[PDB]
Amino acid sequence: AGLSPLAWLADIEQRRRAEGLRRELRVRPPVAAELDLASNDYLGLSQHPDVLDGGVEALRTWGGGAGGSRLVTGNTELHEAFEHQLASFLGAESALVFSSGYTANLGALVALSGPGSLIVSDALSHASLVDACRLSRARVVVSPHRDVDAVDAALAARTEERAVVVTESVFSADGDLAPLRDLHAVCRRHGALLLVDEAHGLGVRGTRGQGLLHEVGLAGAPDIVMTTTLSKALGSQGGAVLGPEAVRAHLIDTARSFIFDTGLAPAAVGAASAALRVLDAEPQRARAVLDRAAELATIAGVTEAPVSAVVSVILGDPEIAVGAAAACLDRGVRVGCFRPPTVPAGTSRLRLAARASLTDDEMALARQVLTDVLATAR
Amino acid sequence: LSPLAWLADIEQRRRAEGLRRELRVRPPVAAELDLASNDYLGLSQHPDVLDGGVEALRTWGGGAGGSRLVTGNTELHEAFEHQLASFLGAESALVFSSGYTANLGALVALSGPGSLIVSDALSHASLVDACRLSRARVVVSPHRDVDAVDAALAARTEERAVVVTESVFSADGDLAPLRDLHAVCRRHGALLLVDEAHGLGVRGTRGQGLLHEVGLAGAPDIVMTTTLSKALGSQGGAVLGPEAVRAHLIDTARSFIFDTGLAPAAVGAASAALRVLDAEPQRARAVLDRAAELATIAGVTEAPVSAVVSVILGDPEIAVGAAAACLDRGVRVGCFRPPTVPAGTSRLRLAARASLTDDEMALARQVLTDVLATARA
Repeated sequence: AGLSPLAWLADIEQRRRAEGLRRELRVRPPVAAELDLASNDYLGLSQHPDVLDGGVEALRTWGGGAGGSRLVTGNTELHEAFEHQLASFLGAESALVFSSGYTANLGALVALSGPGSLIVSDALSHASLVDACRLSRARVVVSPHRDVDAVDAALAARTEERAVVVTESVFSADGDLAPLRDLHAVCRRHGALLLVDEAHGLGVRGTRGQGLLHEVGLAGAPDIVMTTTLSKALGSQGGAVLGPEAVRAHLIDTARSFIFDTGLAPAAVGAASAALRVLDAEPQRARAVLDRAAELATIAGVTEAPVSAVVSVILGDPEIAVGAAAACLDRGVRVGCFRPPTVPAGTSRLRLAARASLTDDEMALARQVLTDVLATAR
Repeated sequence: LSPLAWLADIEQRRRAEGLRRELRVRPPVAAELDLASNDYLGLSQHPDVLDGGVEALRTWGGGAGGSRLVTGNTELHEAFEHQLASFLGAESALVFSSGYTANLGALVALSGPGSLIVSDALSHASLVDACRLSRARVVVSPHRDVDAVDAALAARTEERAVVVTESVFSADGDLAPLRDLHAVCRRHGALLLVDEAHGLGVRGTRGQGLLHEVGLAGAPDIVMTTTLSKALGSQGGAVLGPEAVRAHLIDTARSFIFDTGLAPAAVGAASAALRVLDAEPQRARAVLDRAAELATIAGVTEAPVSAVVSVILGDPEIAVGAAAACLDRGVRVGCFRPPTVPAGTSRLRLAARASLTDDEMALARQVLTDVLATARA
């Protein structure tokens, strides 16, 4: 009877189901029956033939895994060729790929802050960045959403020499845009570093999909470090940290989620290298995902044009919000559903994620389904 | 200029002390005999493993497309999880993007505030990071000290307690006293969490891990973590245990929910490797044999219990020189110095692989005998 030490998991499940928060998995078949407006495969590249070719060619050339840490034997010519390709596309001096976006965020923020330093964090930050702040062992100040003045005051009063301001370029919570130039003006005045996660800007912002930093003209600044994922626009798996040449050499030397991980599979690096090749050659994809989002905003009754791929549809009640998500699926459309604790109380919503590859008949099914489901929920 | 100019001062201090890491670049045709990778079964470049990855890539695409809690959970993910749990003798399995996020997700989600973690002093970095993230009260126990764990559990004020250890420790390659530890957890009502990244494919008569080997597979009070990137030649992590544990991690583990979920190519690769190991249990026995063979070469007196042989040189610069003299003669070996290993214990690491041939061993015998006899004069 080793029942006691795991019996508390049952009480947590009762309480989670009591508040209607218990998350479960659905299982997706290879040929999907239902239109997907819930993934973050923004450019449709996960199943593009070129992307299939890149992963397979890497896989046959290099194997199924890196074989070990990049600090021992896992660093291939493929890894460094992609790092050059990504950095050049993004306008950065250097790039370093991690096994995932989550470990890229842990690795970058922890190694550039650390004990005795200050981190200024946005209150709506992605969980990967909140965990990083906990792991850095730095002193952490959390500012109101996109409150540049709050950032200014926190930096001006710090006794710590080194400070990192952390933010998303395109926020995963709401899809709004970070005030990158203002935030950066505050950092340089205070000698602080600016860390920017462009997981939702890459492939989406910029006229050629190069991210919000590039778009606002901050790409390559000596005091800006960028993180991104390879699993959204670039259709693959992995994380990446980008910035000055010294940052890469620092992460190799001290970032714990880089040294003591096995490092990104070749097939994922090959896949993402092809996907970046397609984006570079078909930059209209970054514009189509923004266009489809706008149509999704109009459909959903959102009056202001979306600046990012994902549309938020504030239903305002959790059971109503979940109810709408379930009715869409039954009608052939898989949509995203955020309820507390993900969003504040009373702001339960659907997320409609645009993809560059959406066709006109698929949008008419989105018009048909979302209109009917939302008009009932309304 | 200001906020990153401090990195140059860190580069000066690190390089002056000879600890500065750099990344070397590997060609598709390796130039050297490789004794530093943890591809224990040689399955990363195996034809079936390559096929399983290519087939997963063509059927499903290059990535999962999102977190498994939204649209990334494929039939392939859940088929490999069933395949793995059956092989391991566990009730359930859940695969992560890496062994590192598996360790964060399982330990943090099963401890949390108001709980107690008893951690082994030689714990892997992914385990150290988890304790920092759990916000539990963390007691670090002396290495494999069952009595200290018992006393720590006996005096605690927290109702829920997790004793965390690796089955095969990454530091030294020794084995955890799992049967003794589990009796103590049972006496005090604690959960036993075991990271089997270096036991999978290595311990057990069929490579099923140390937990399986000692007869503790499937226990209601044992949670297991492992990686898919060592023996199974791929990418990913996995947490295994009772069904309620999988359901809990899906519901609360942040490094599961808010990561994108393992690429199909990695799952297909790993499912193919698990098939070859299942069909070739001799691959597990062979890595211990090759390790023993490497131990005799190196002058190590006790037979290895894991794949990687430690060769203690007690001098940092000597260890660095020995690895360089090995590399220059065509052999890649591991090189560890403080603060990575304890002070006074700078060493080489020689990782055995099931796919090592007797001719590669003859080159290791000649080069290691020559370098080591020079380094221990």
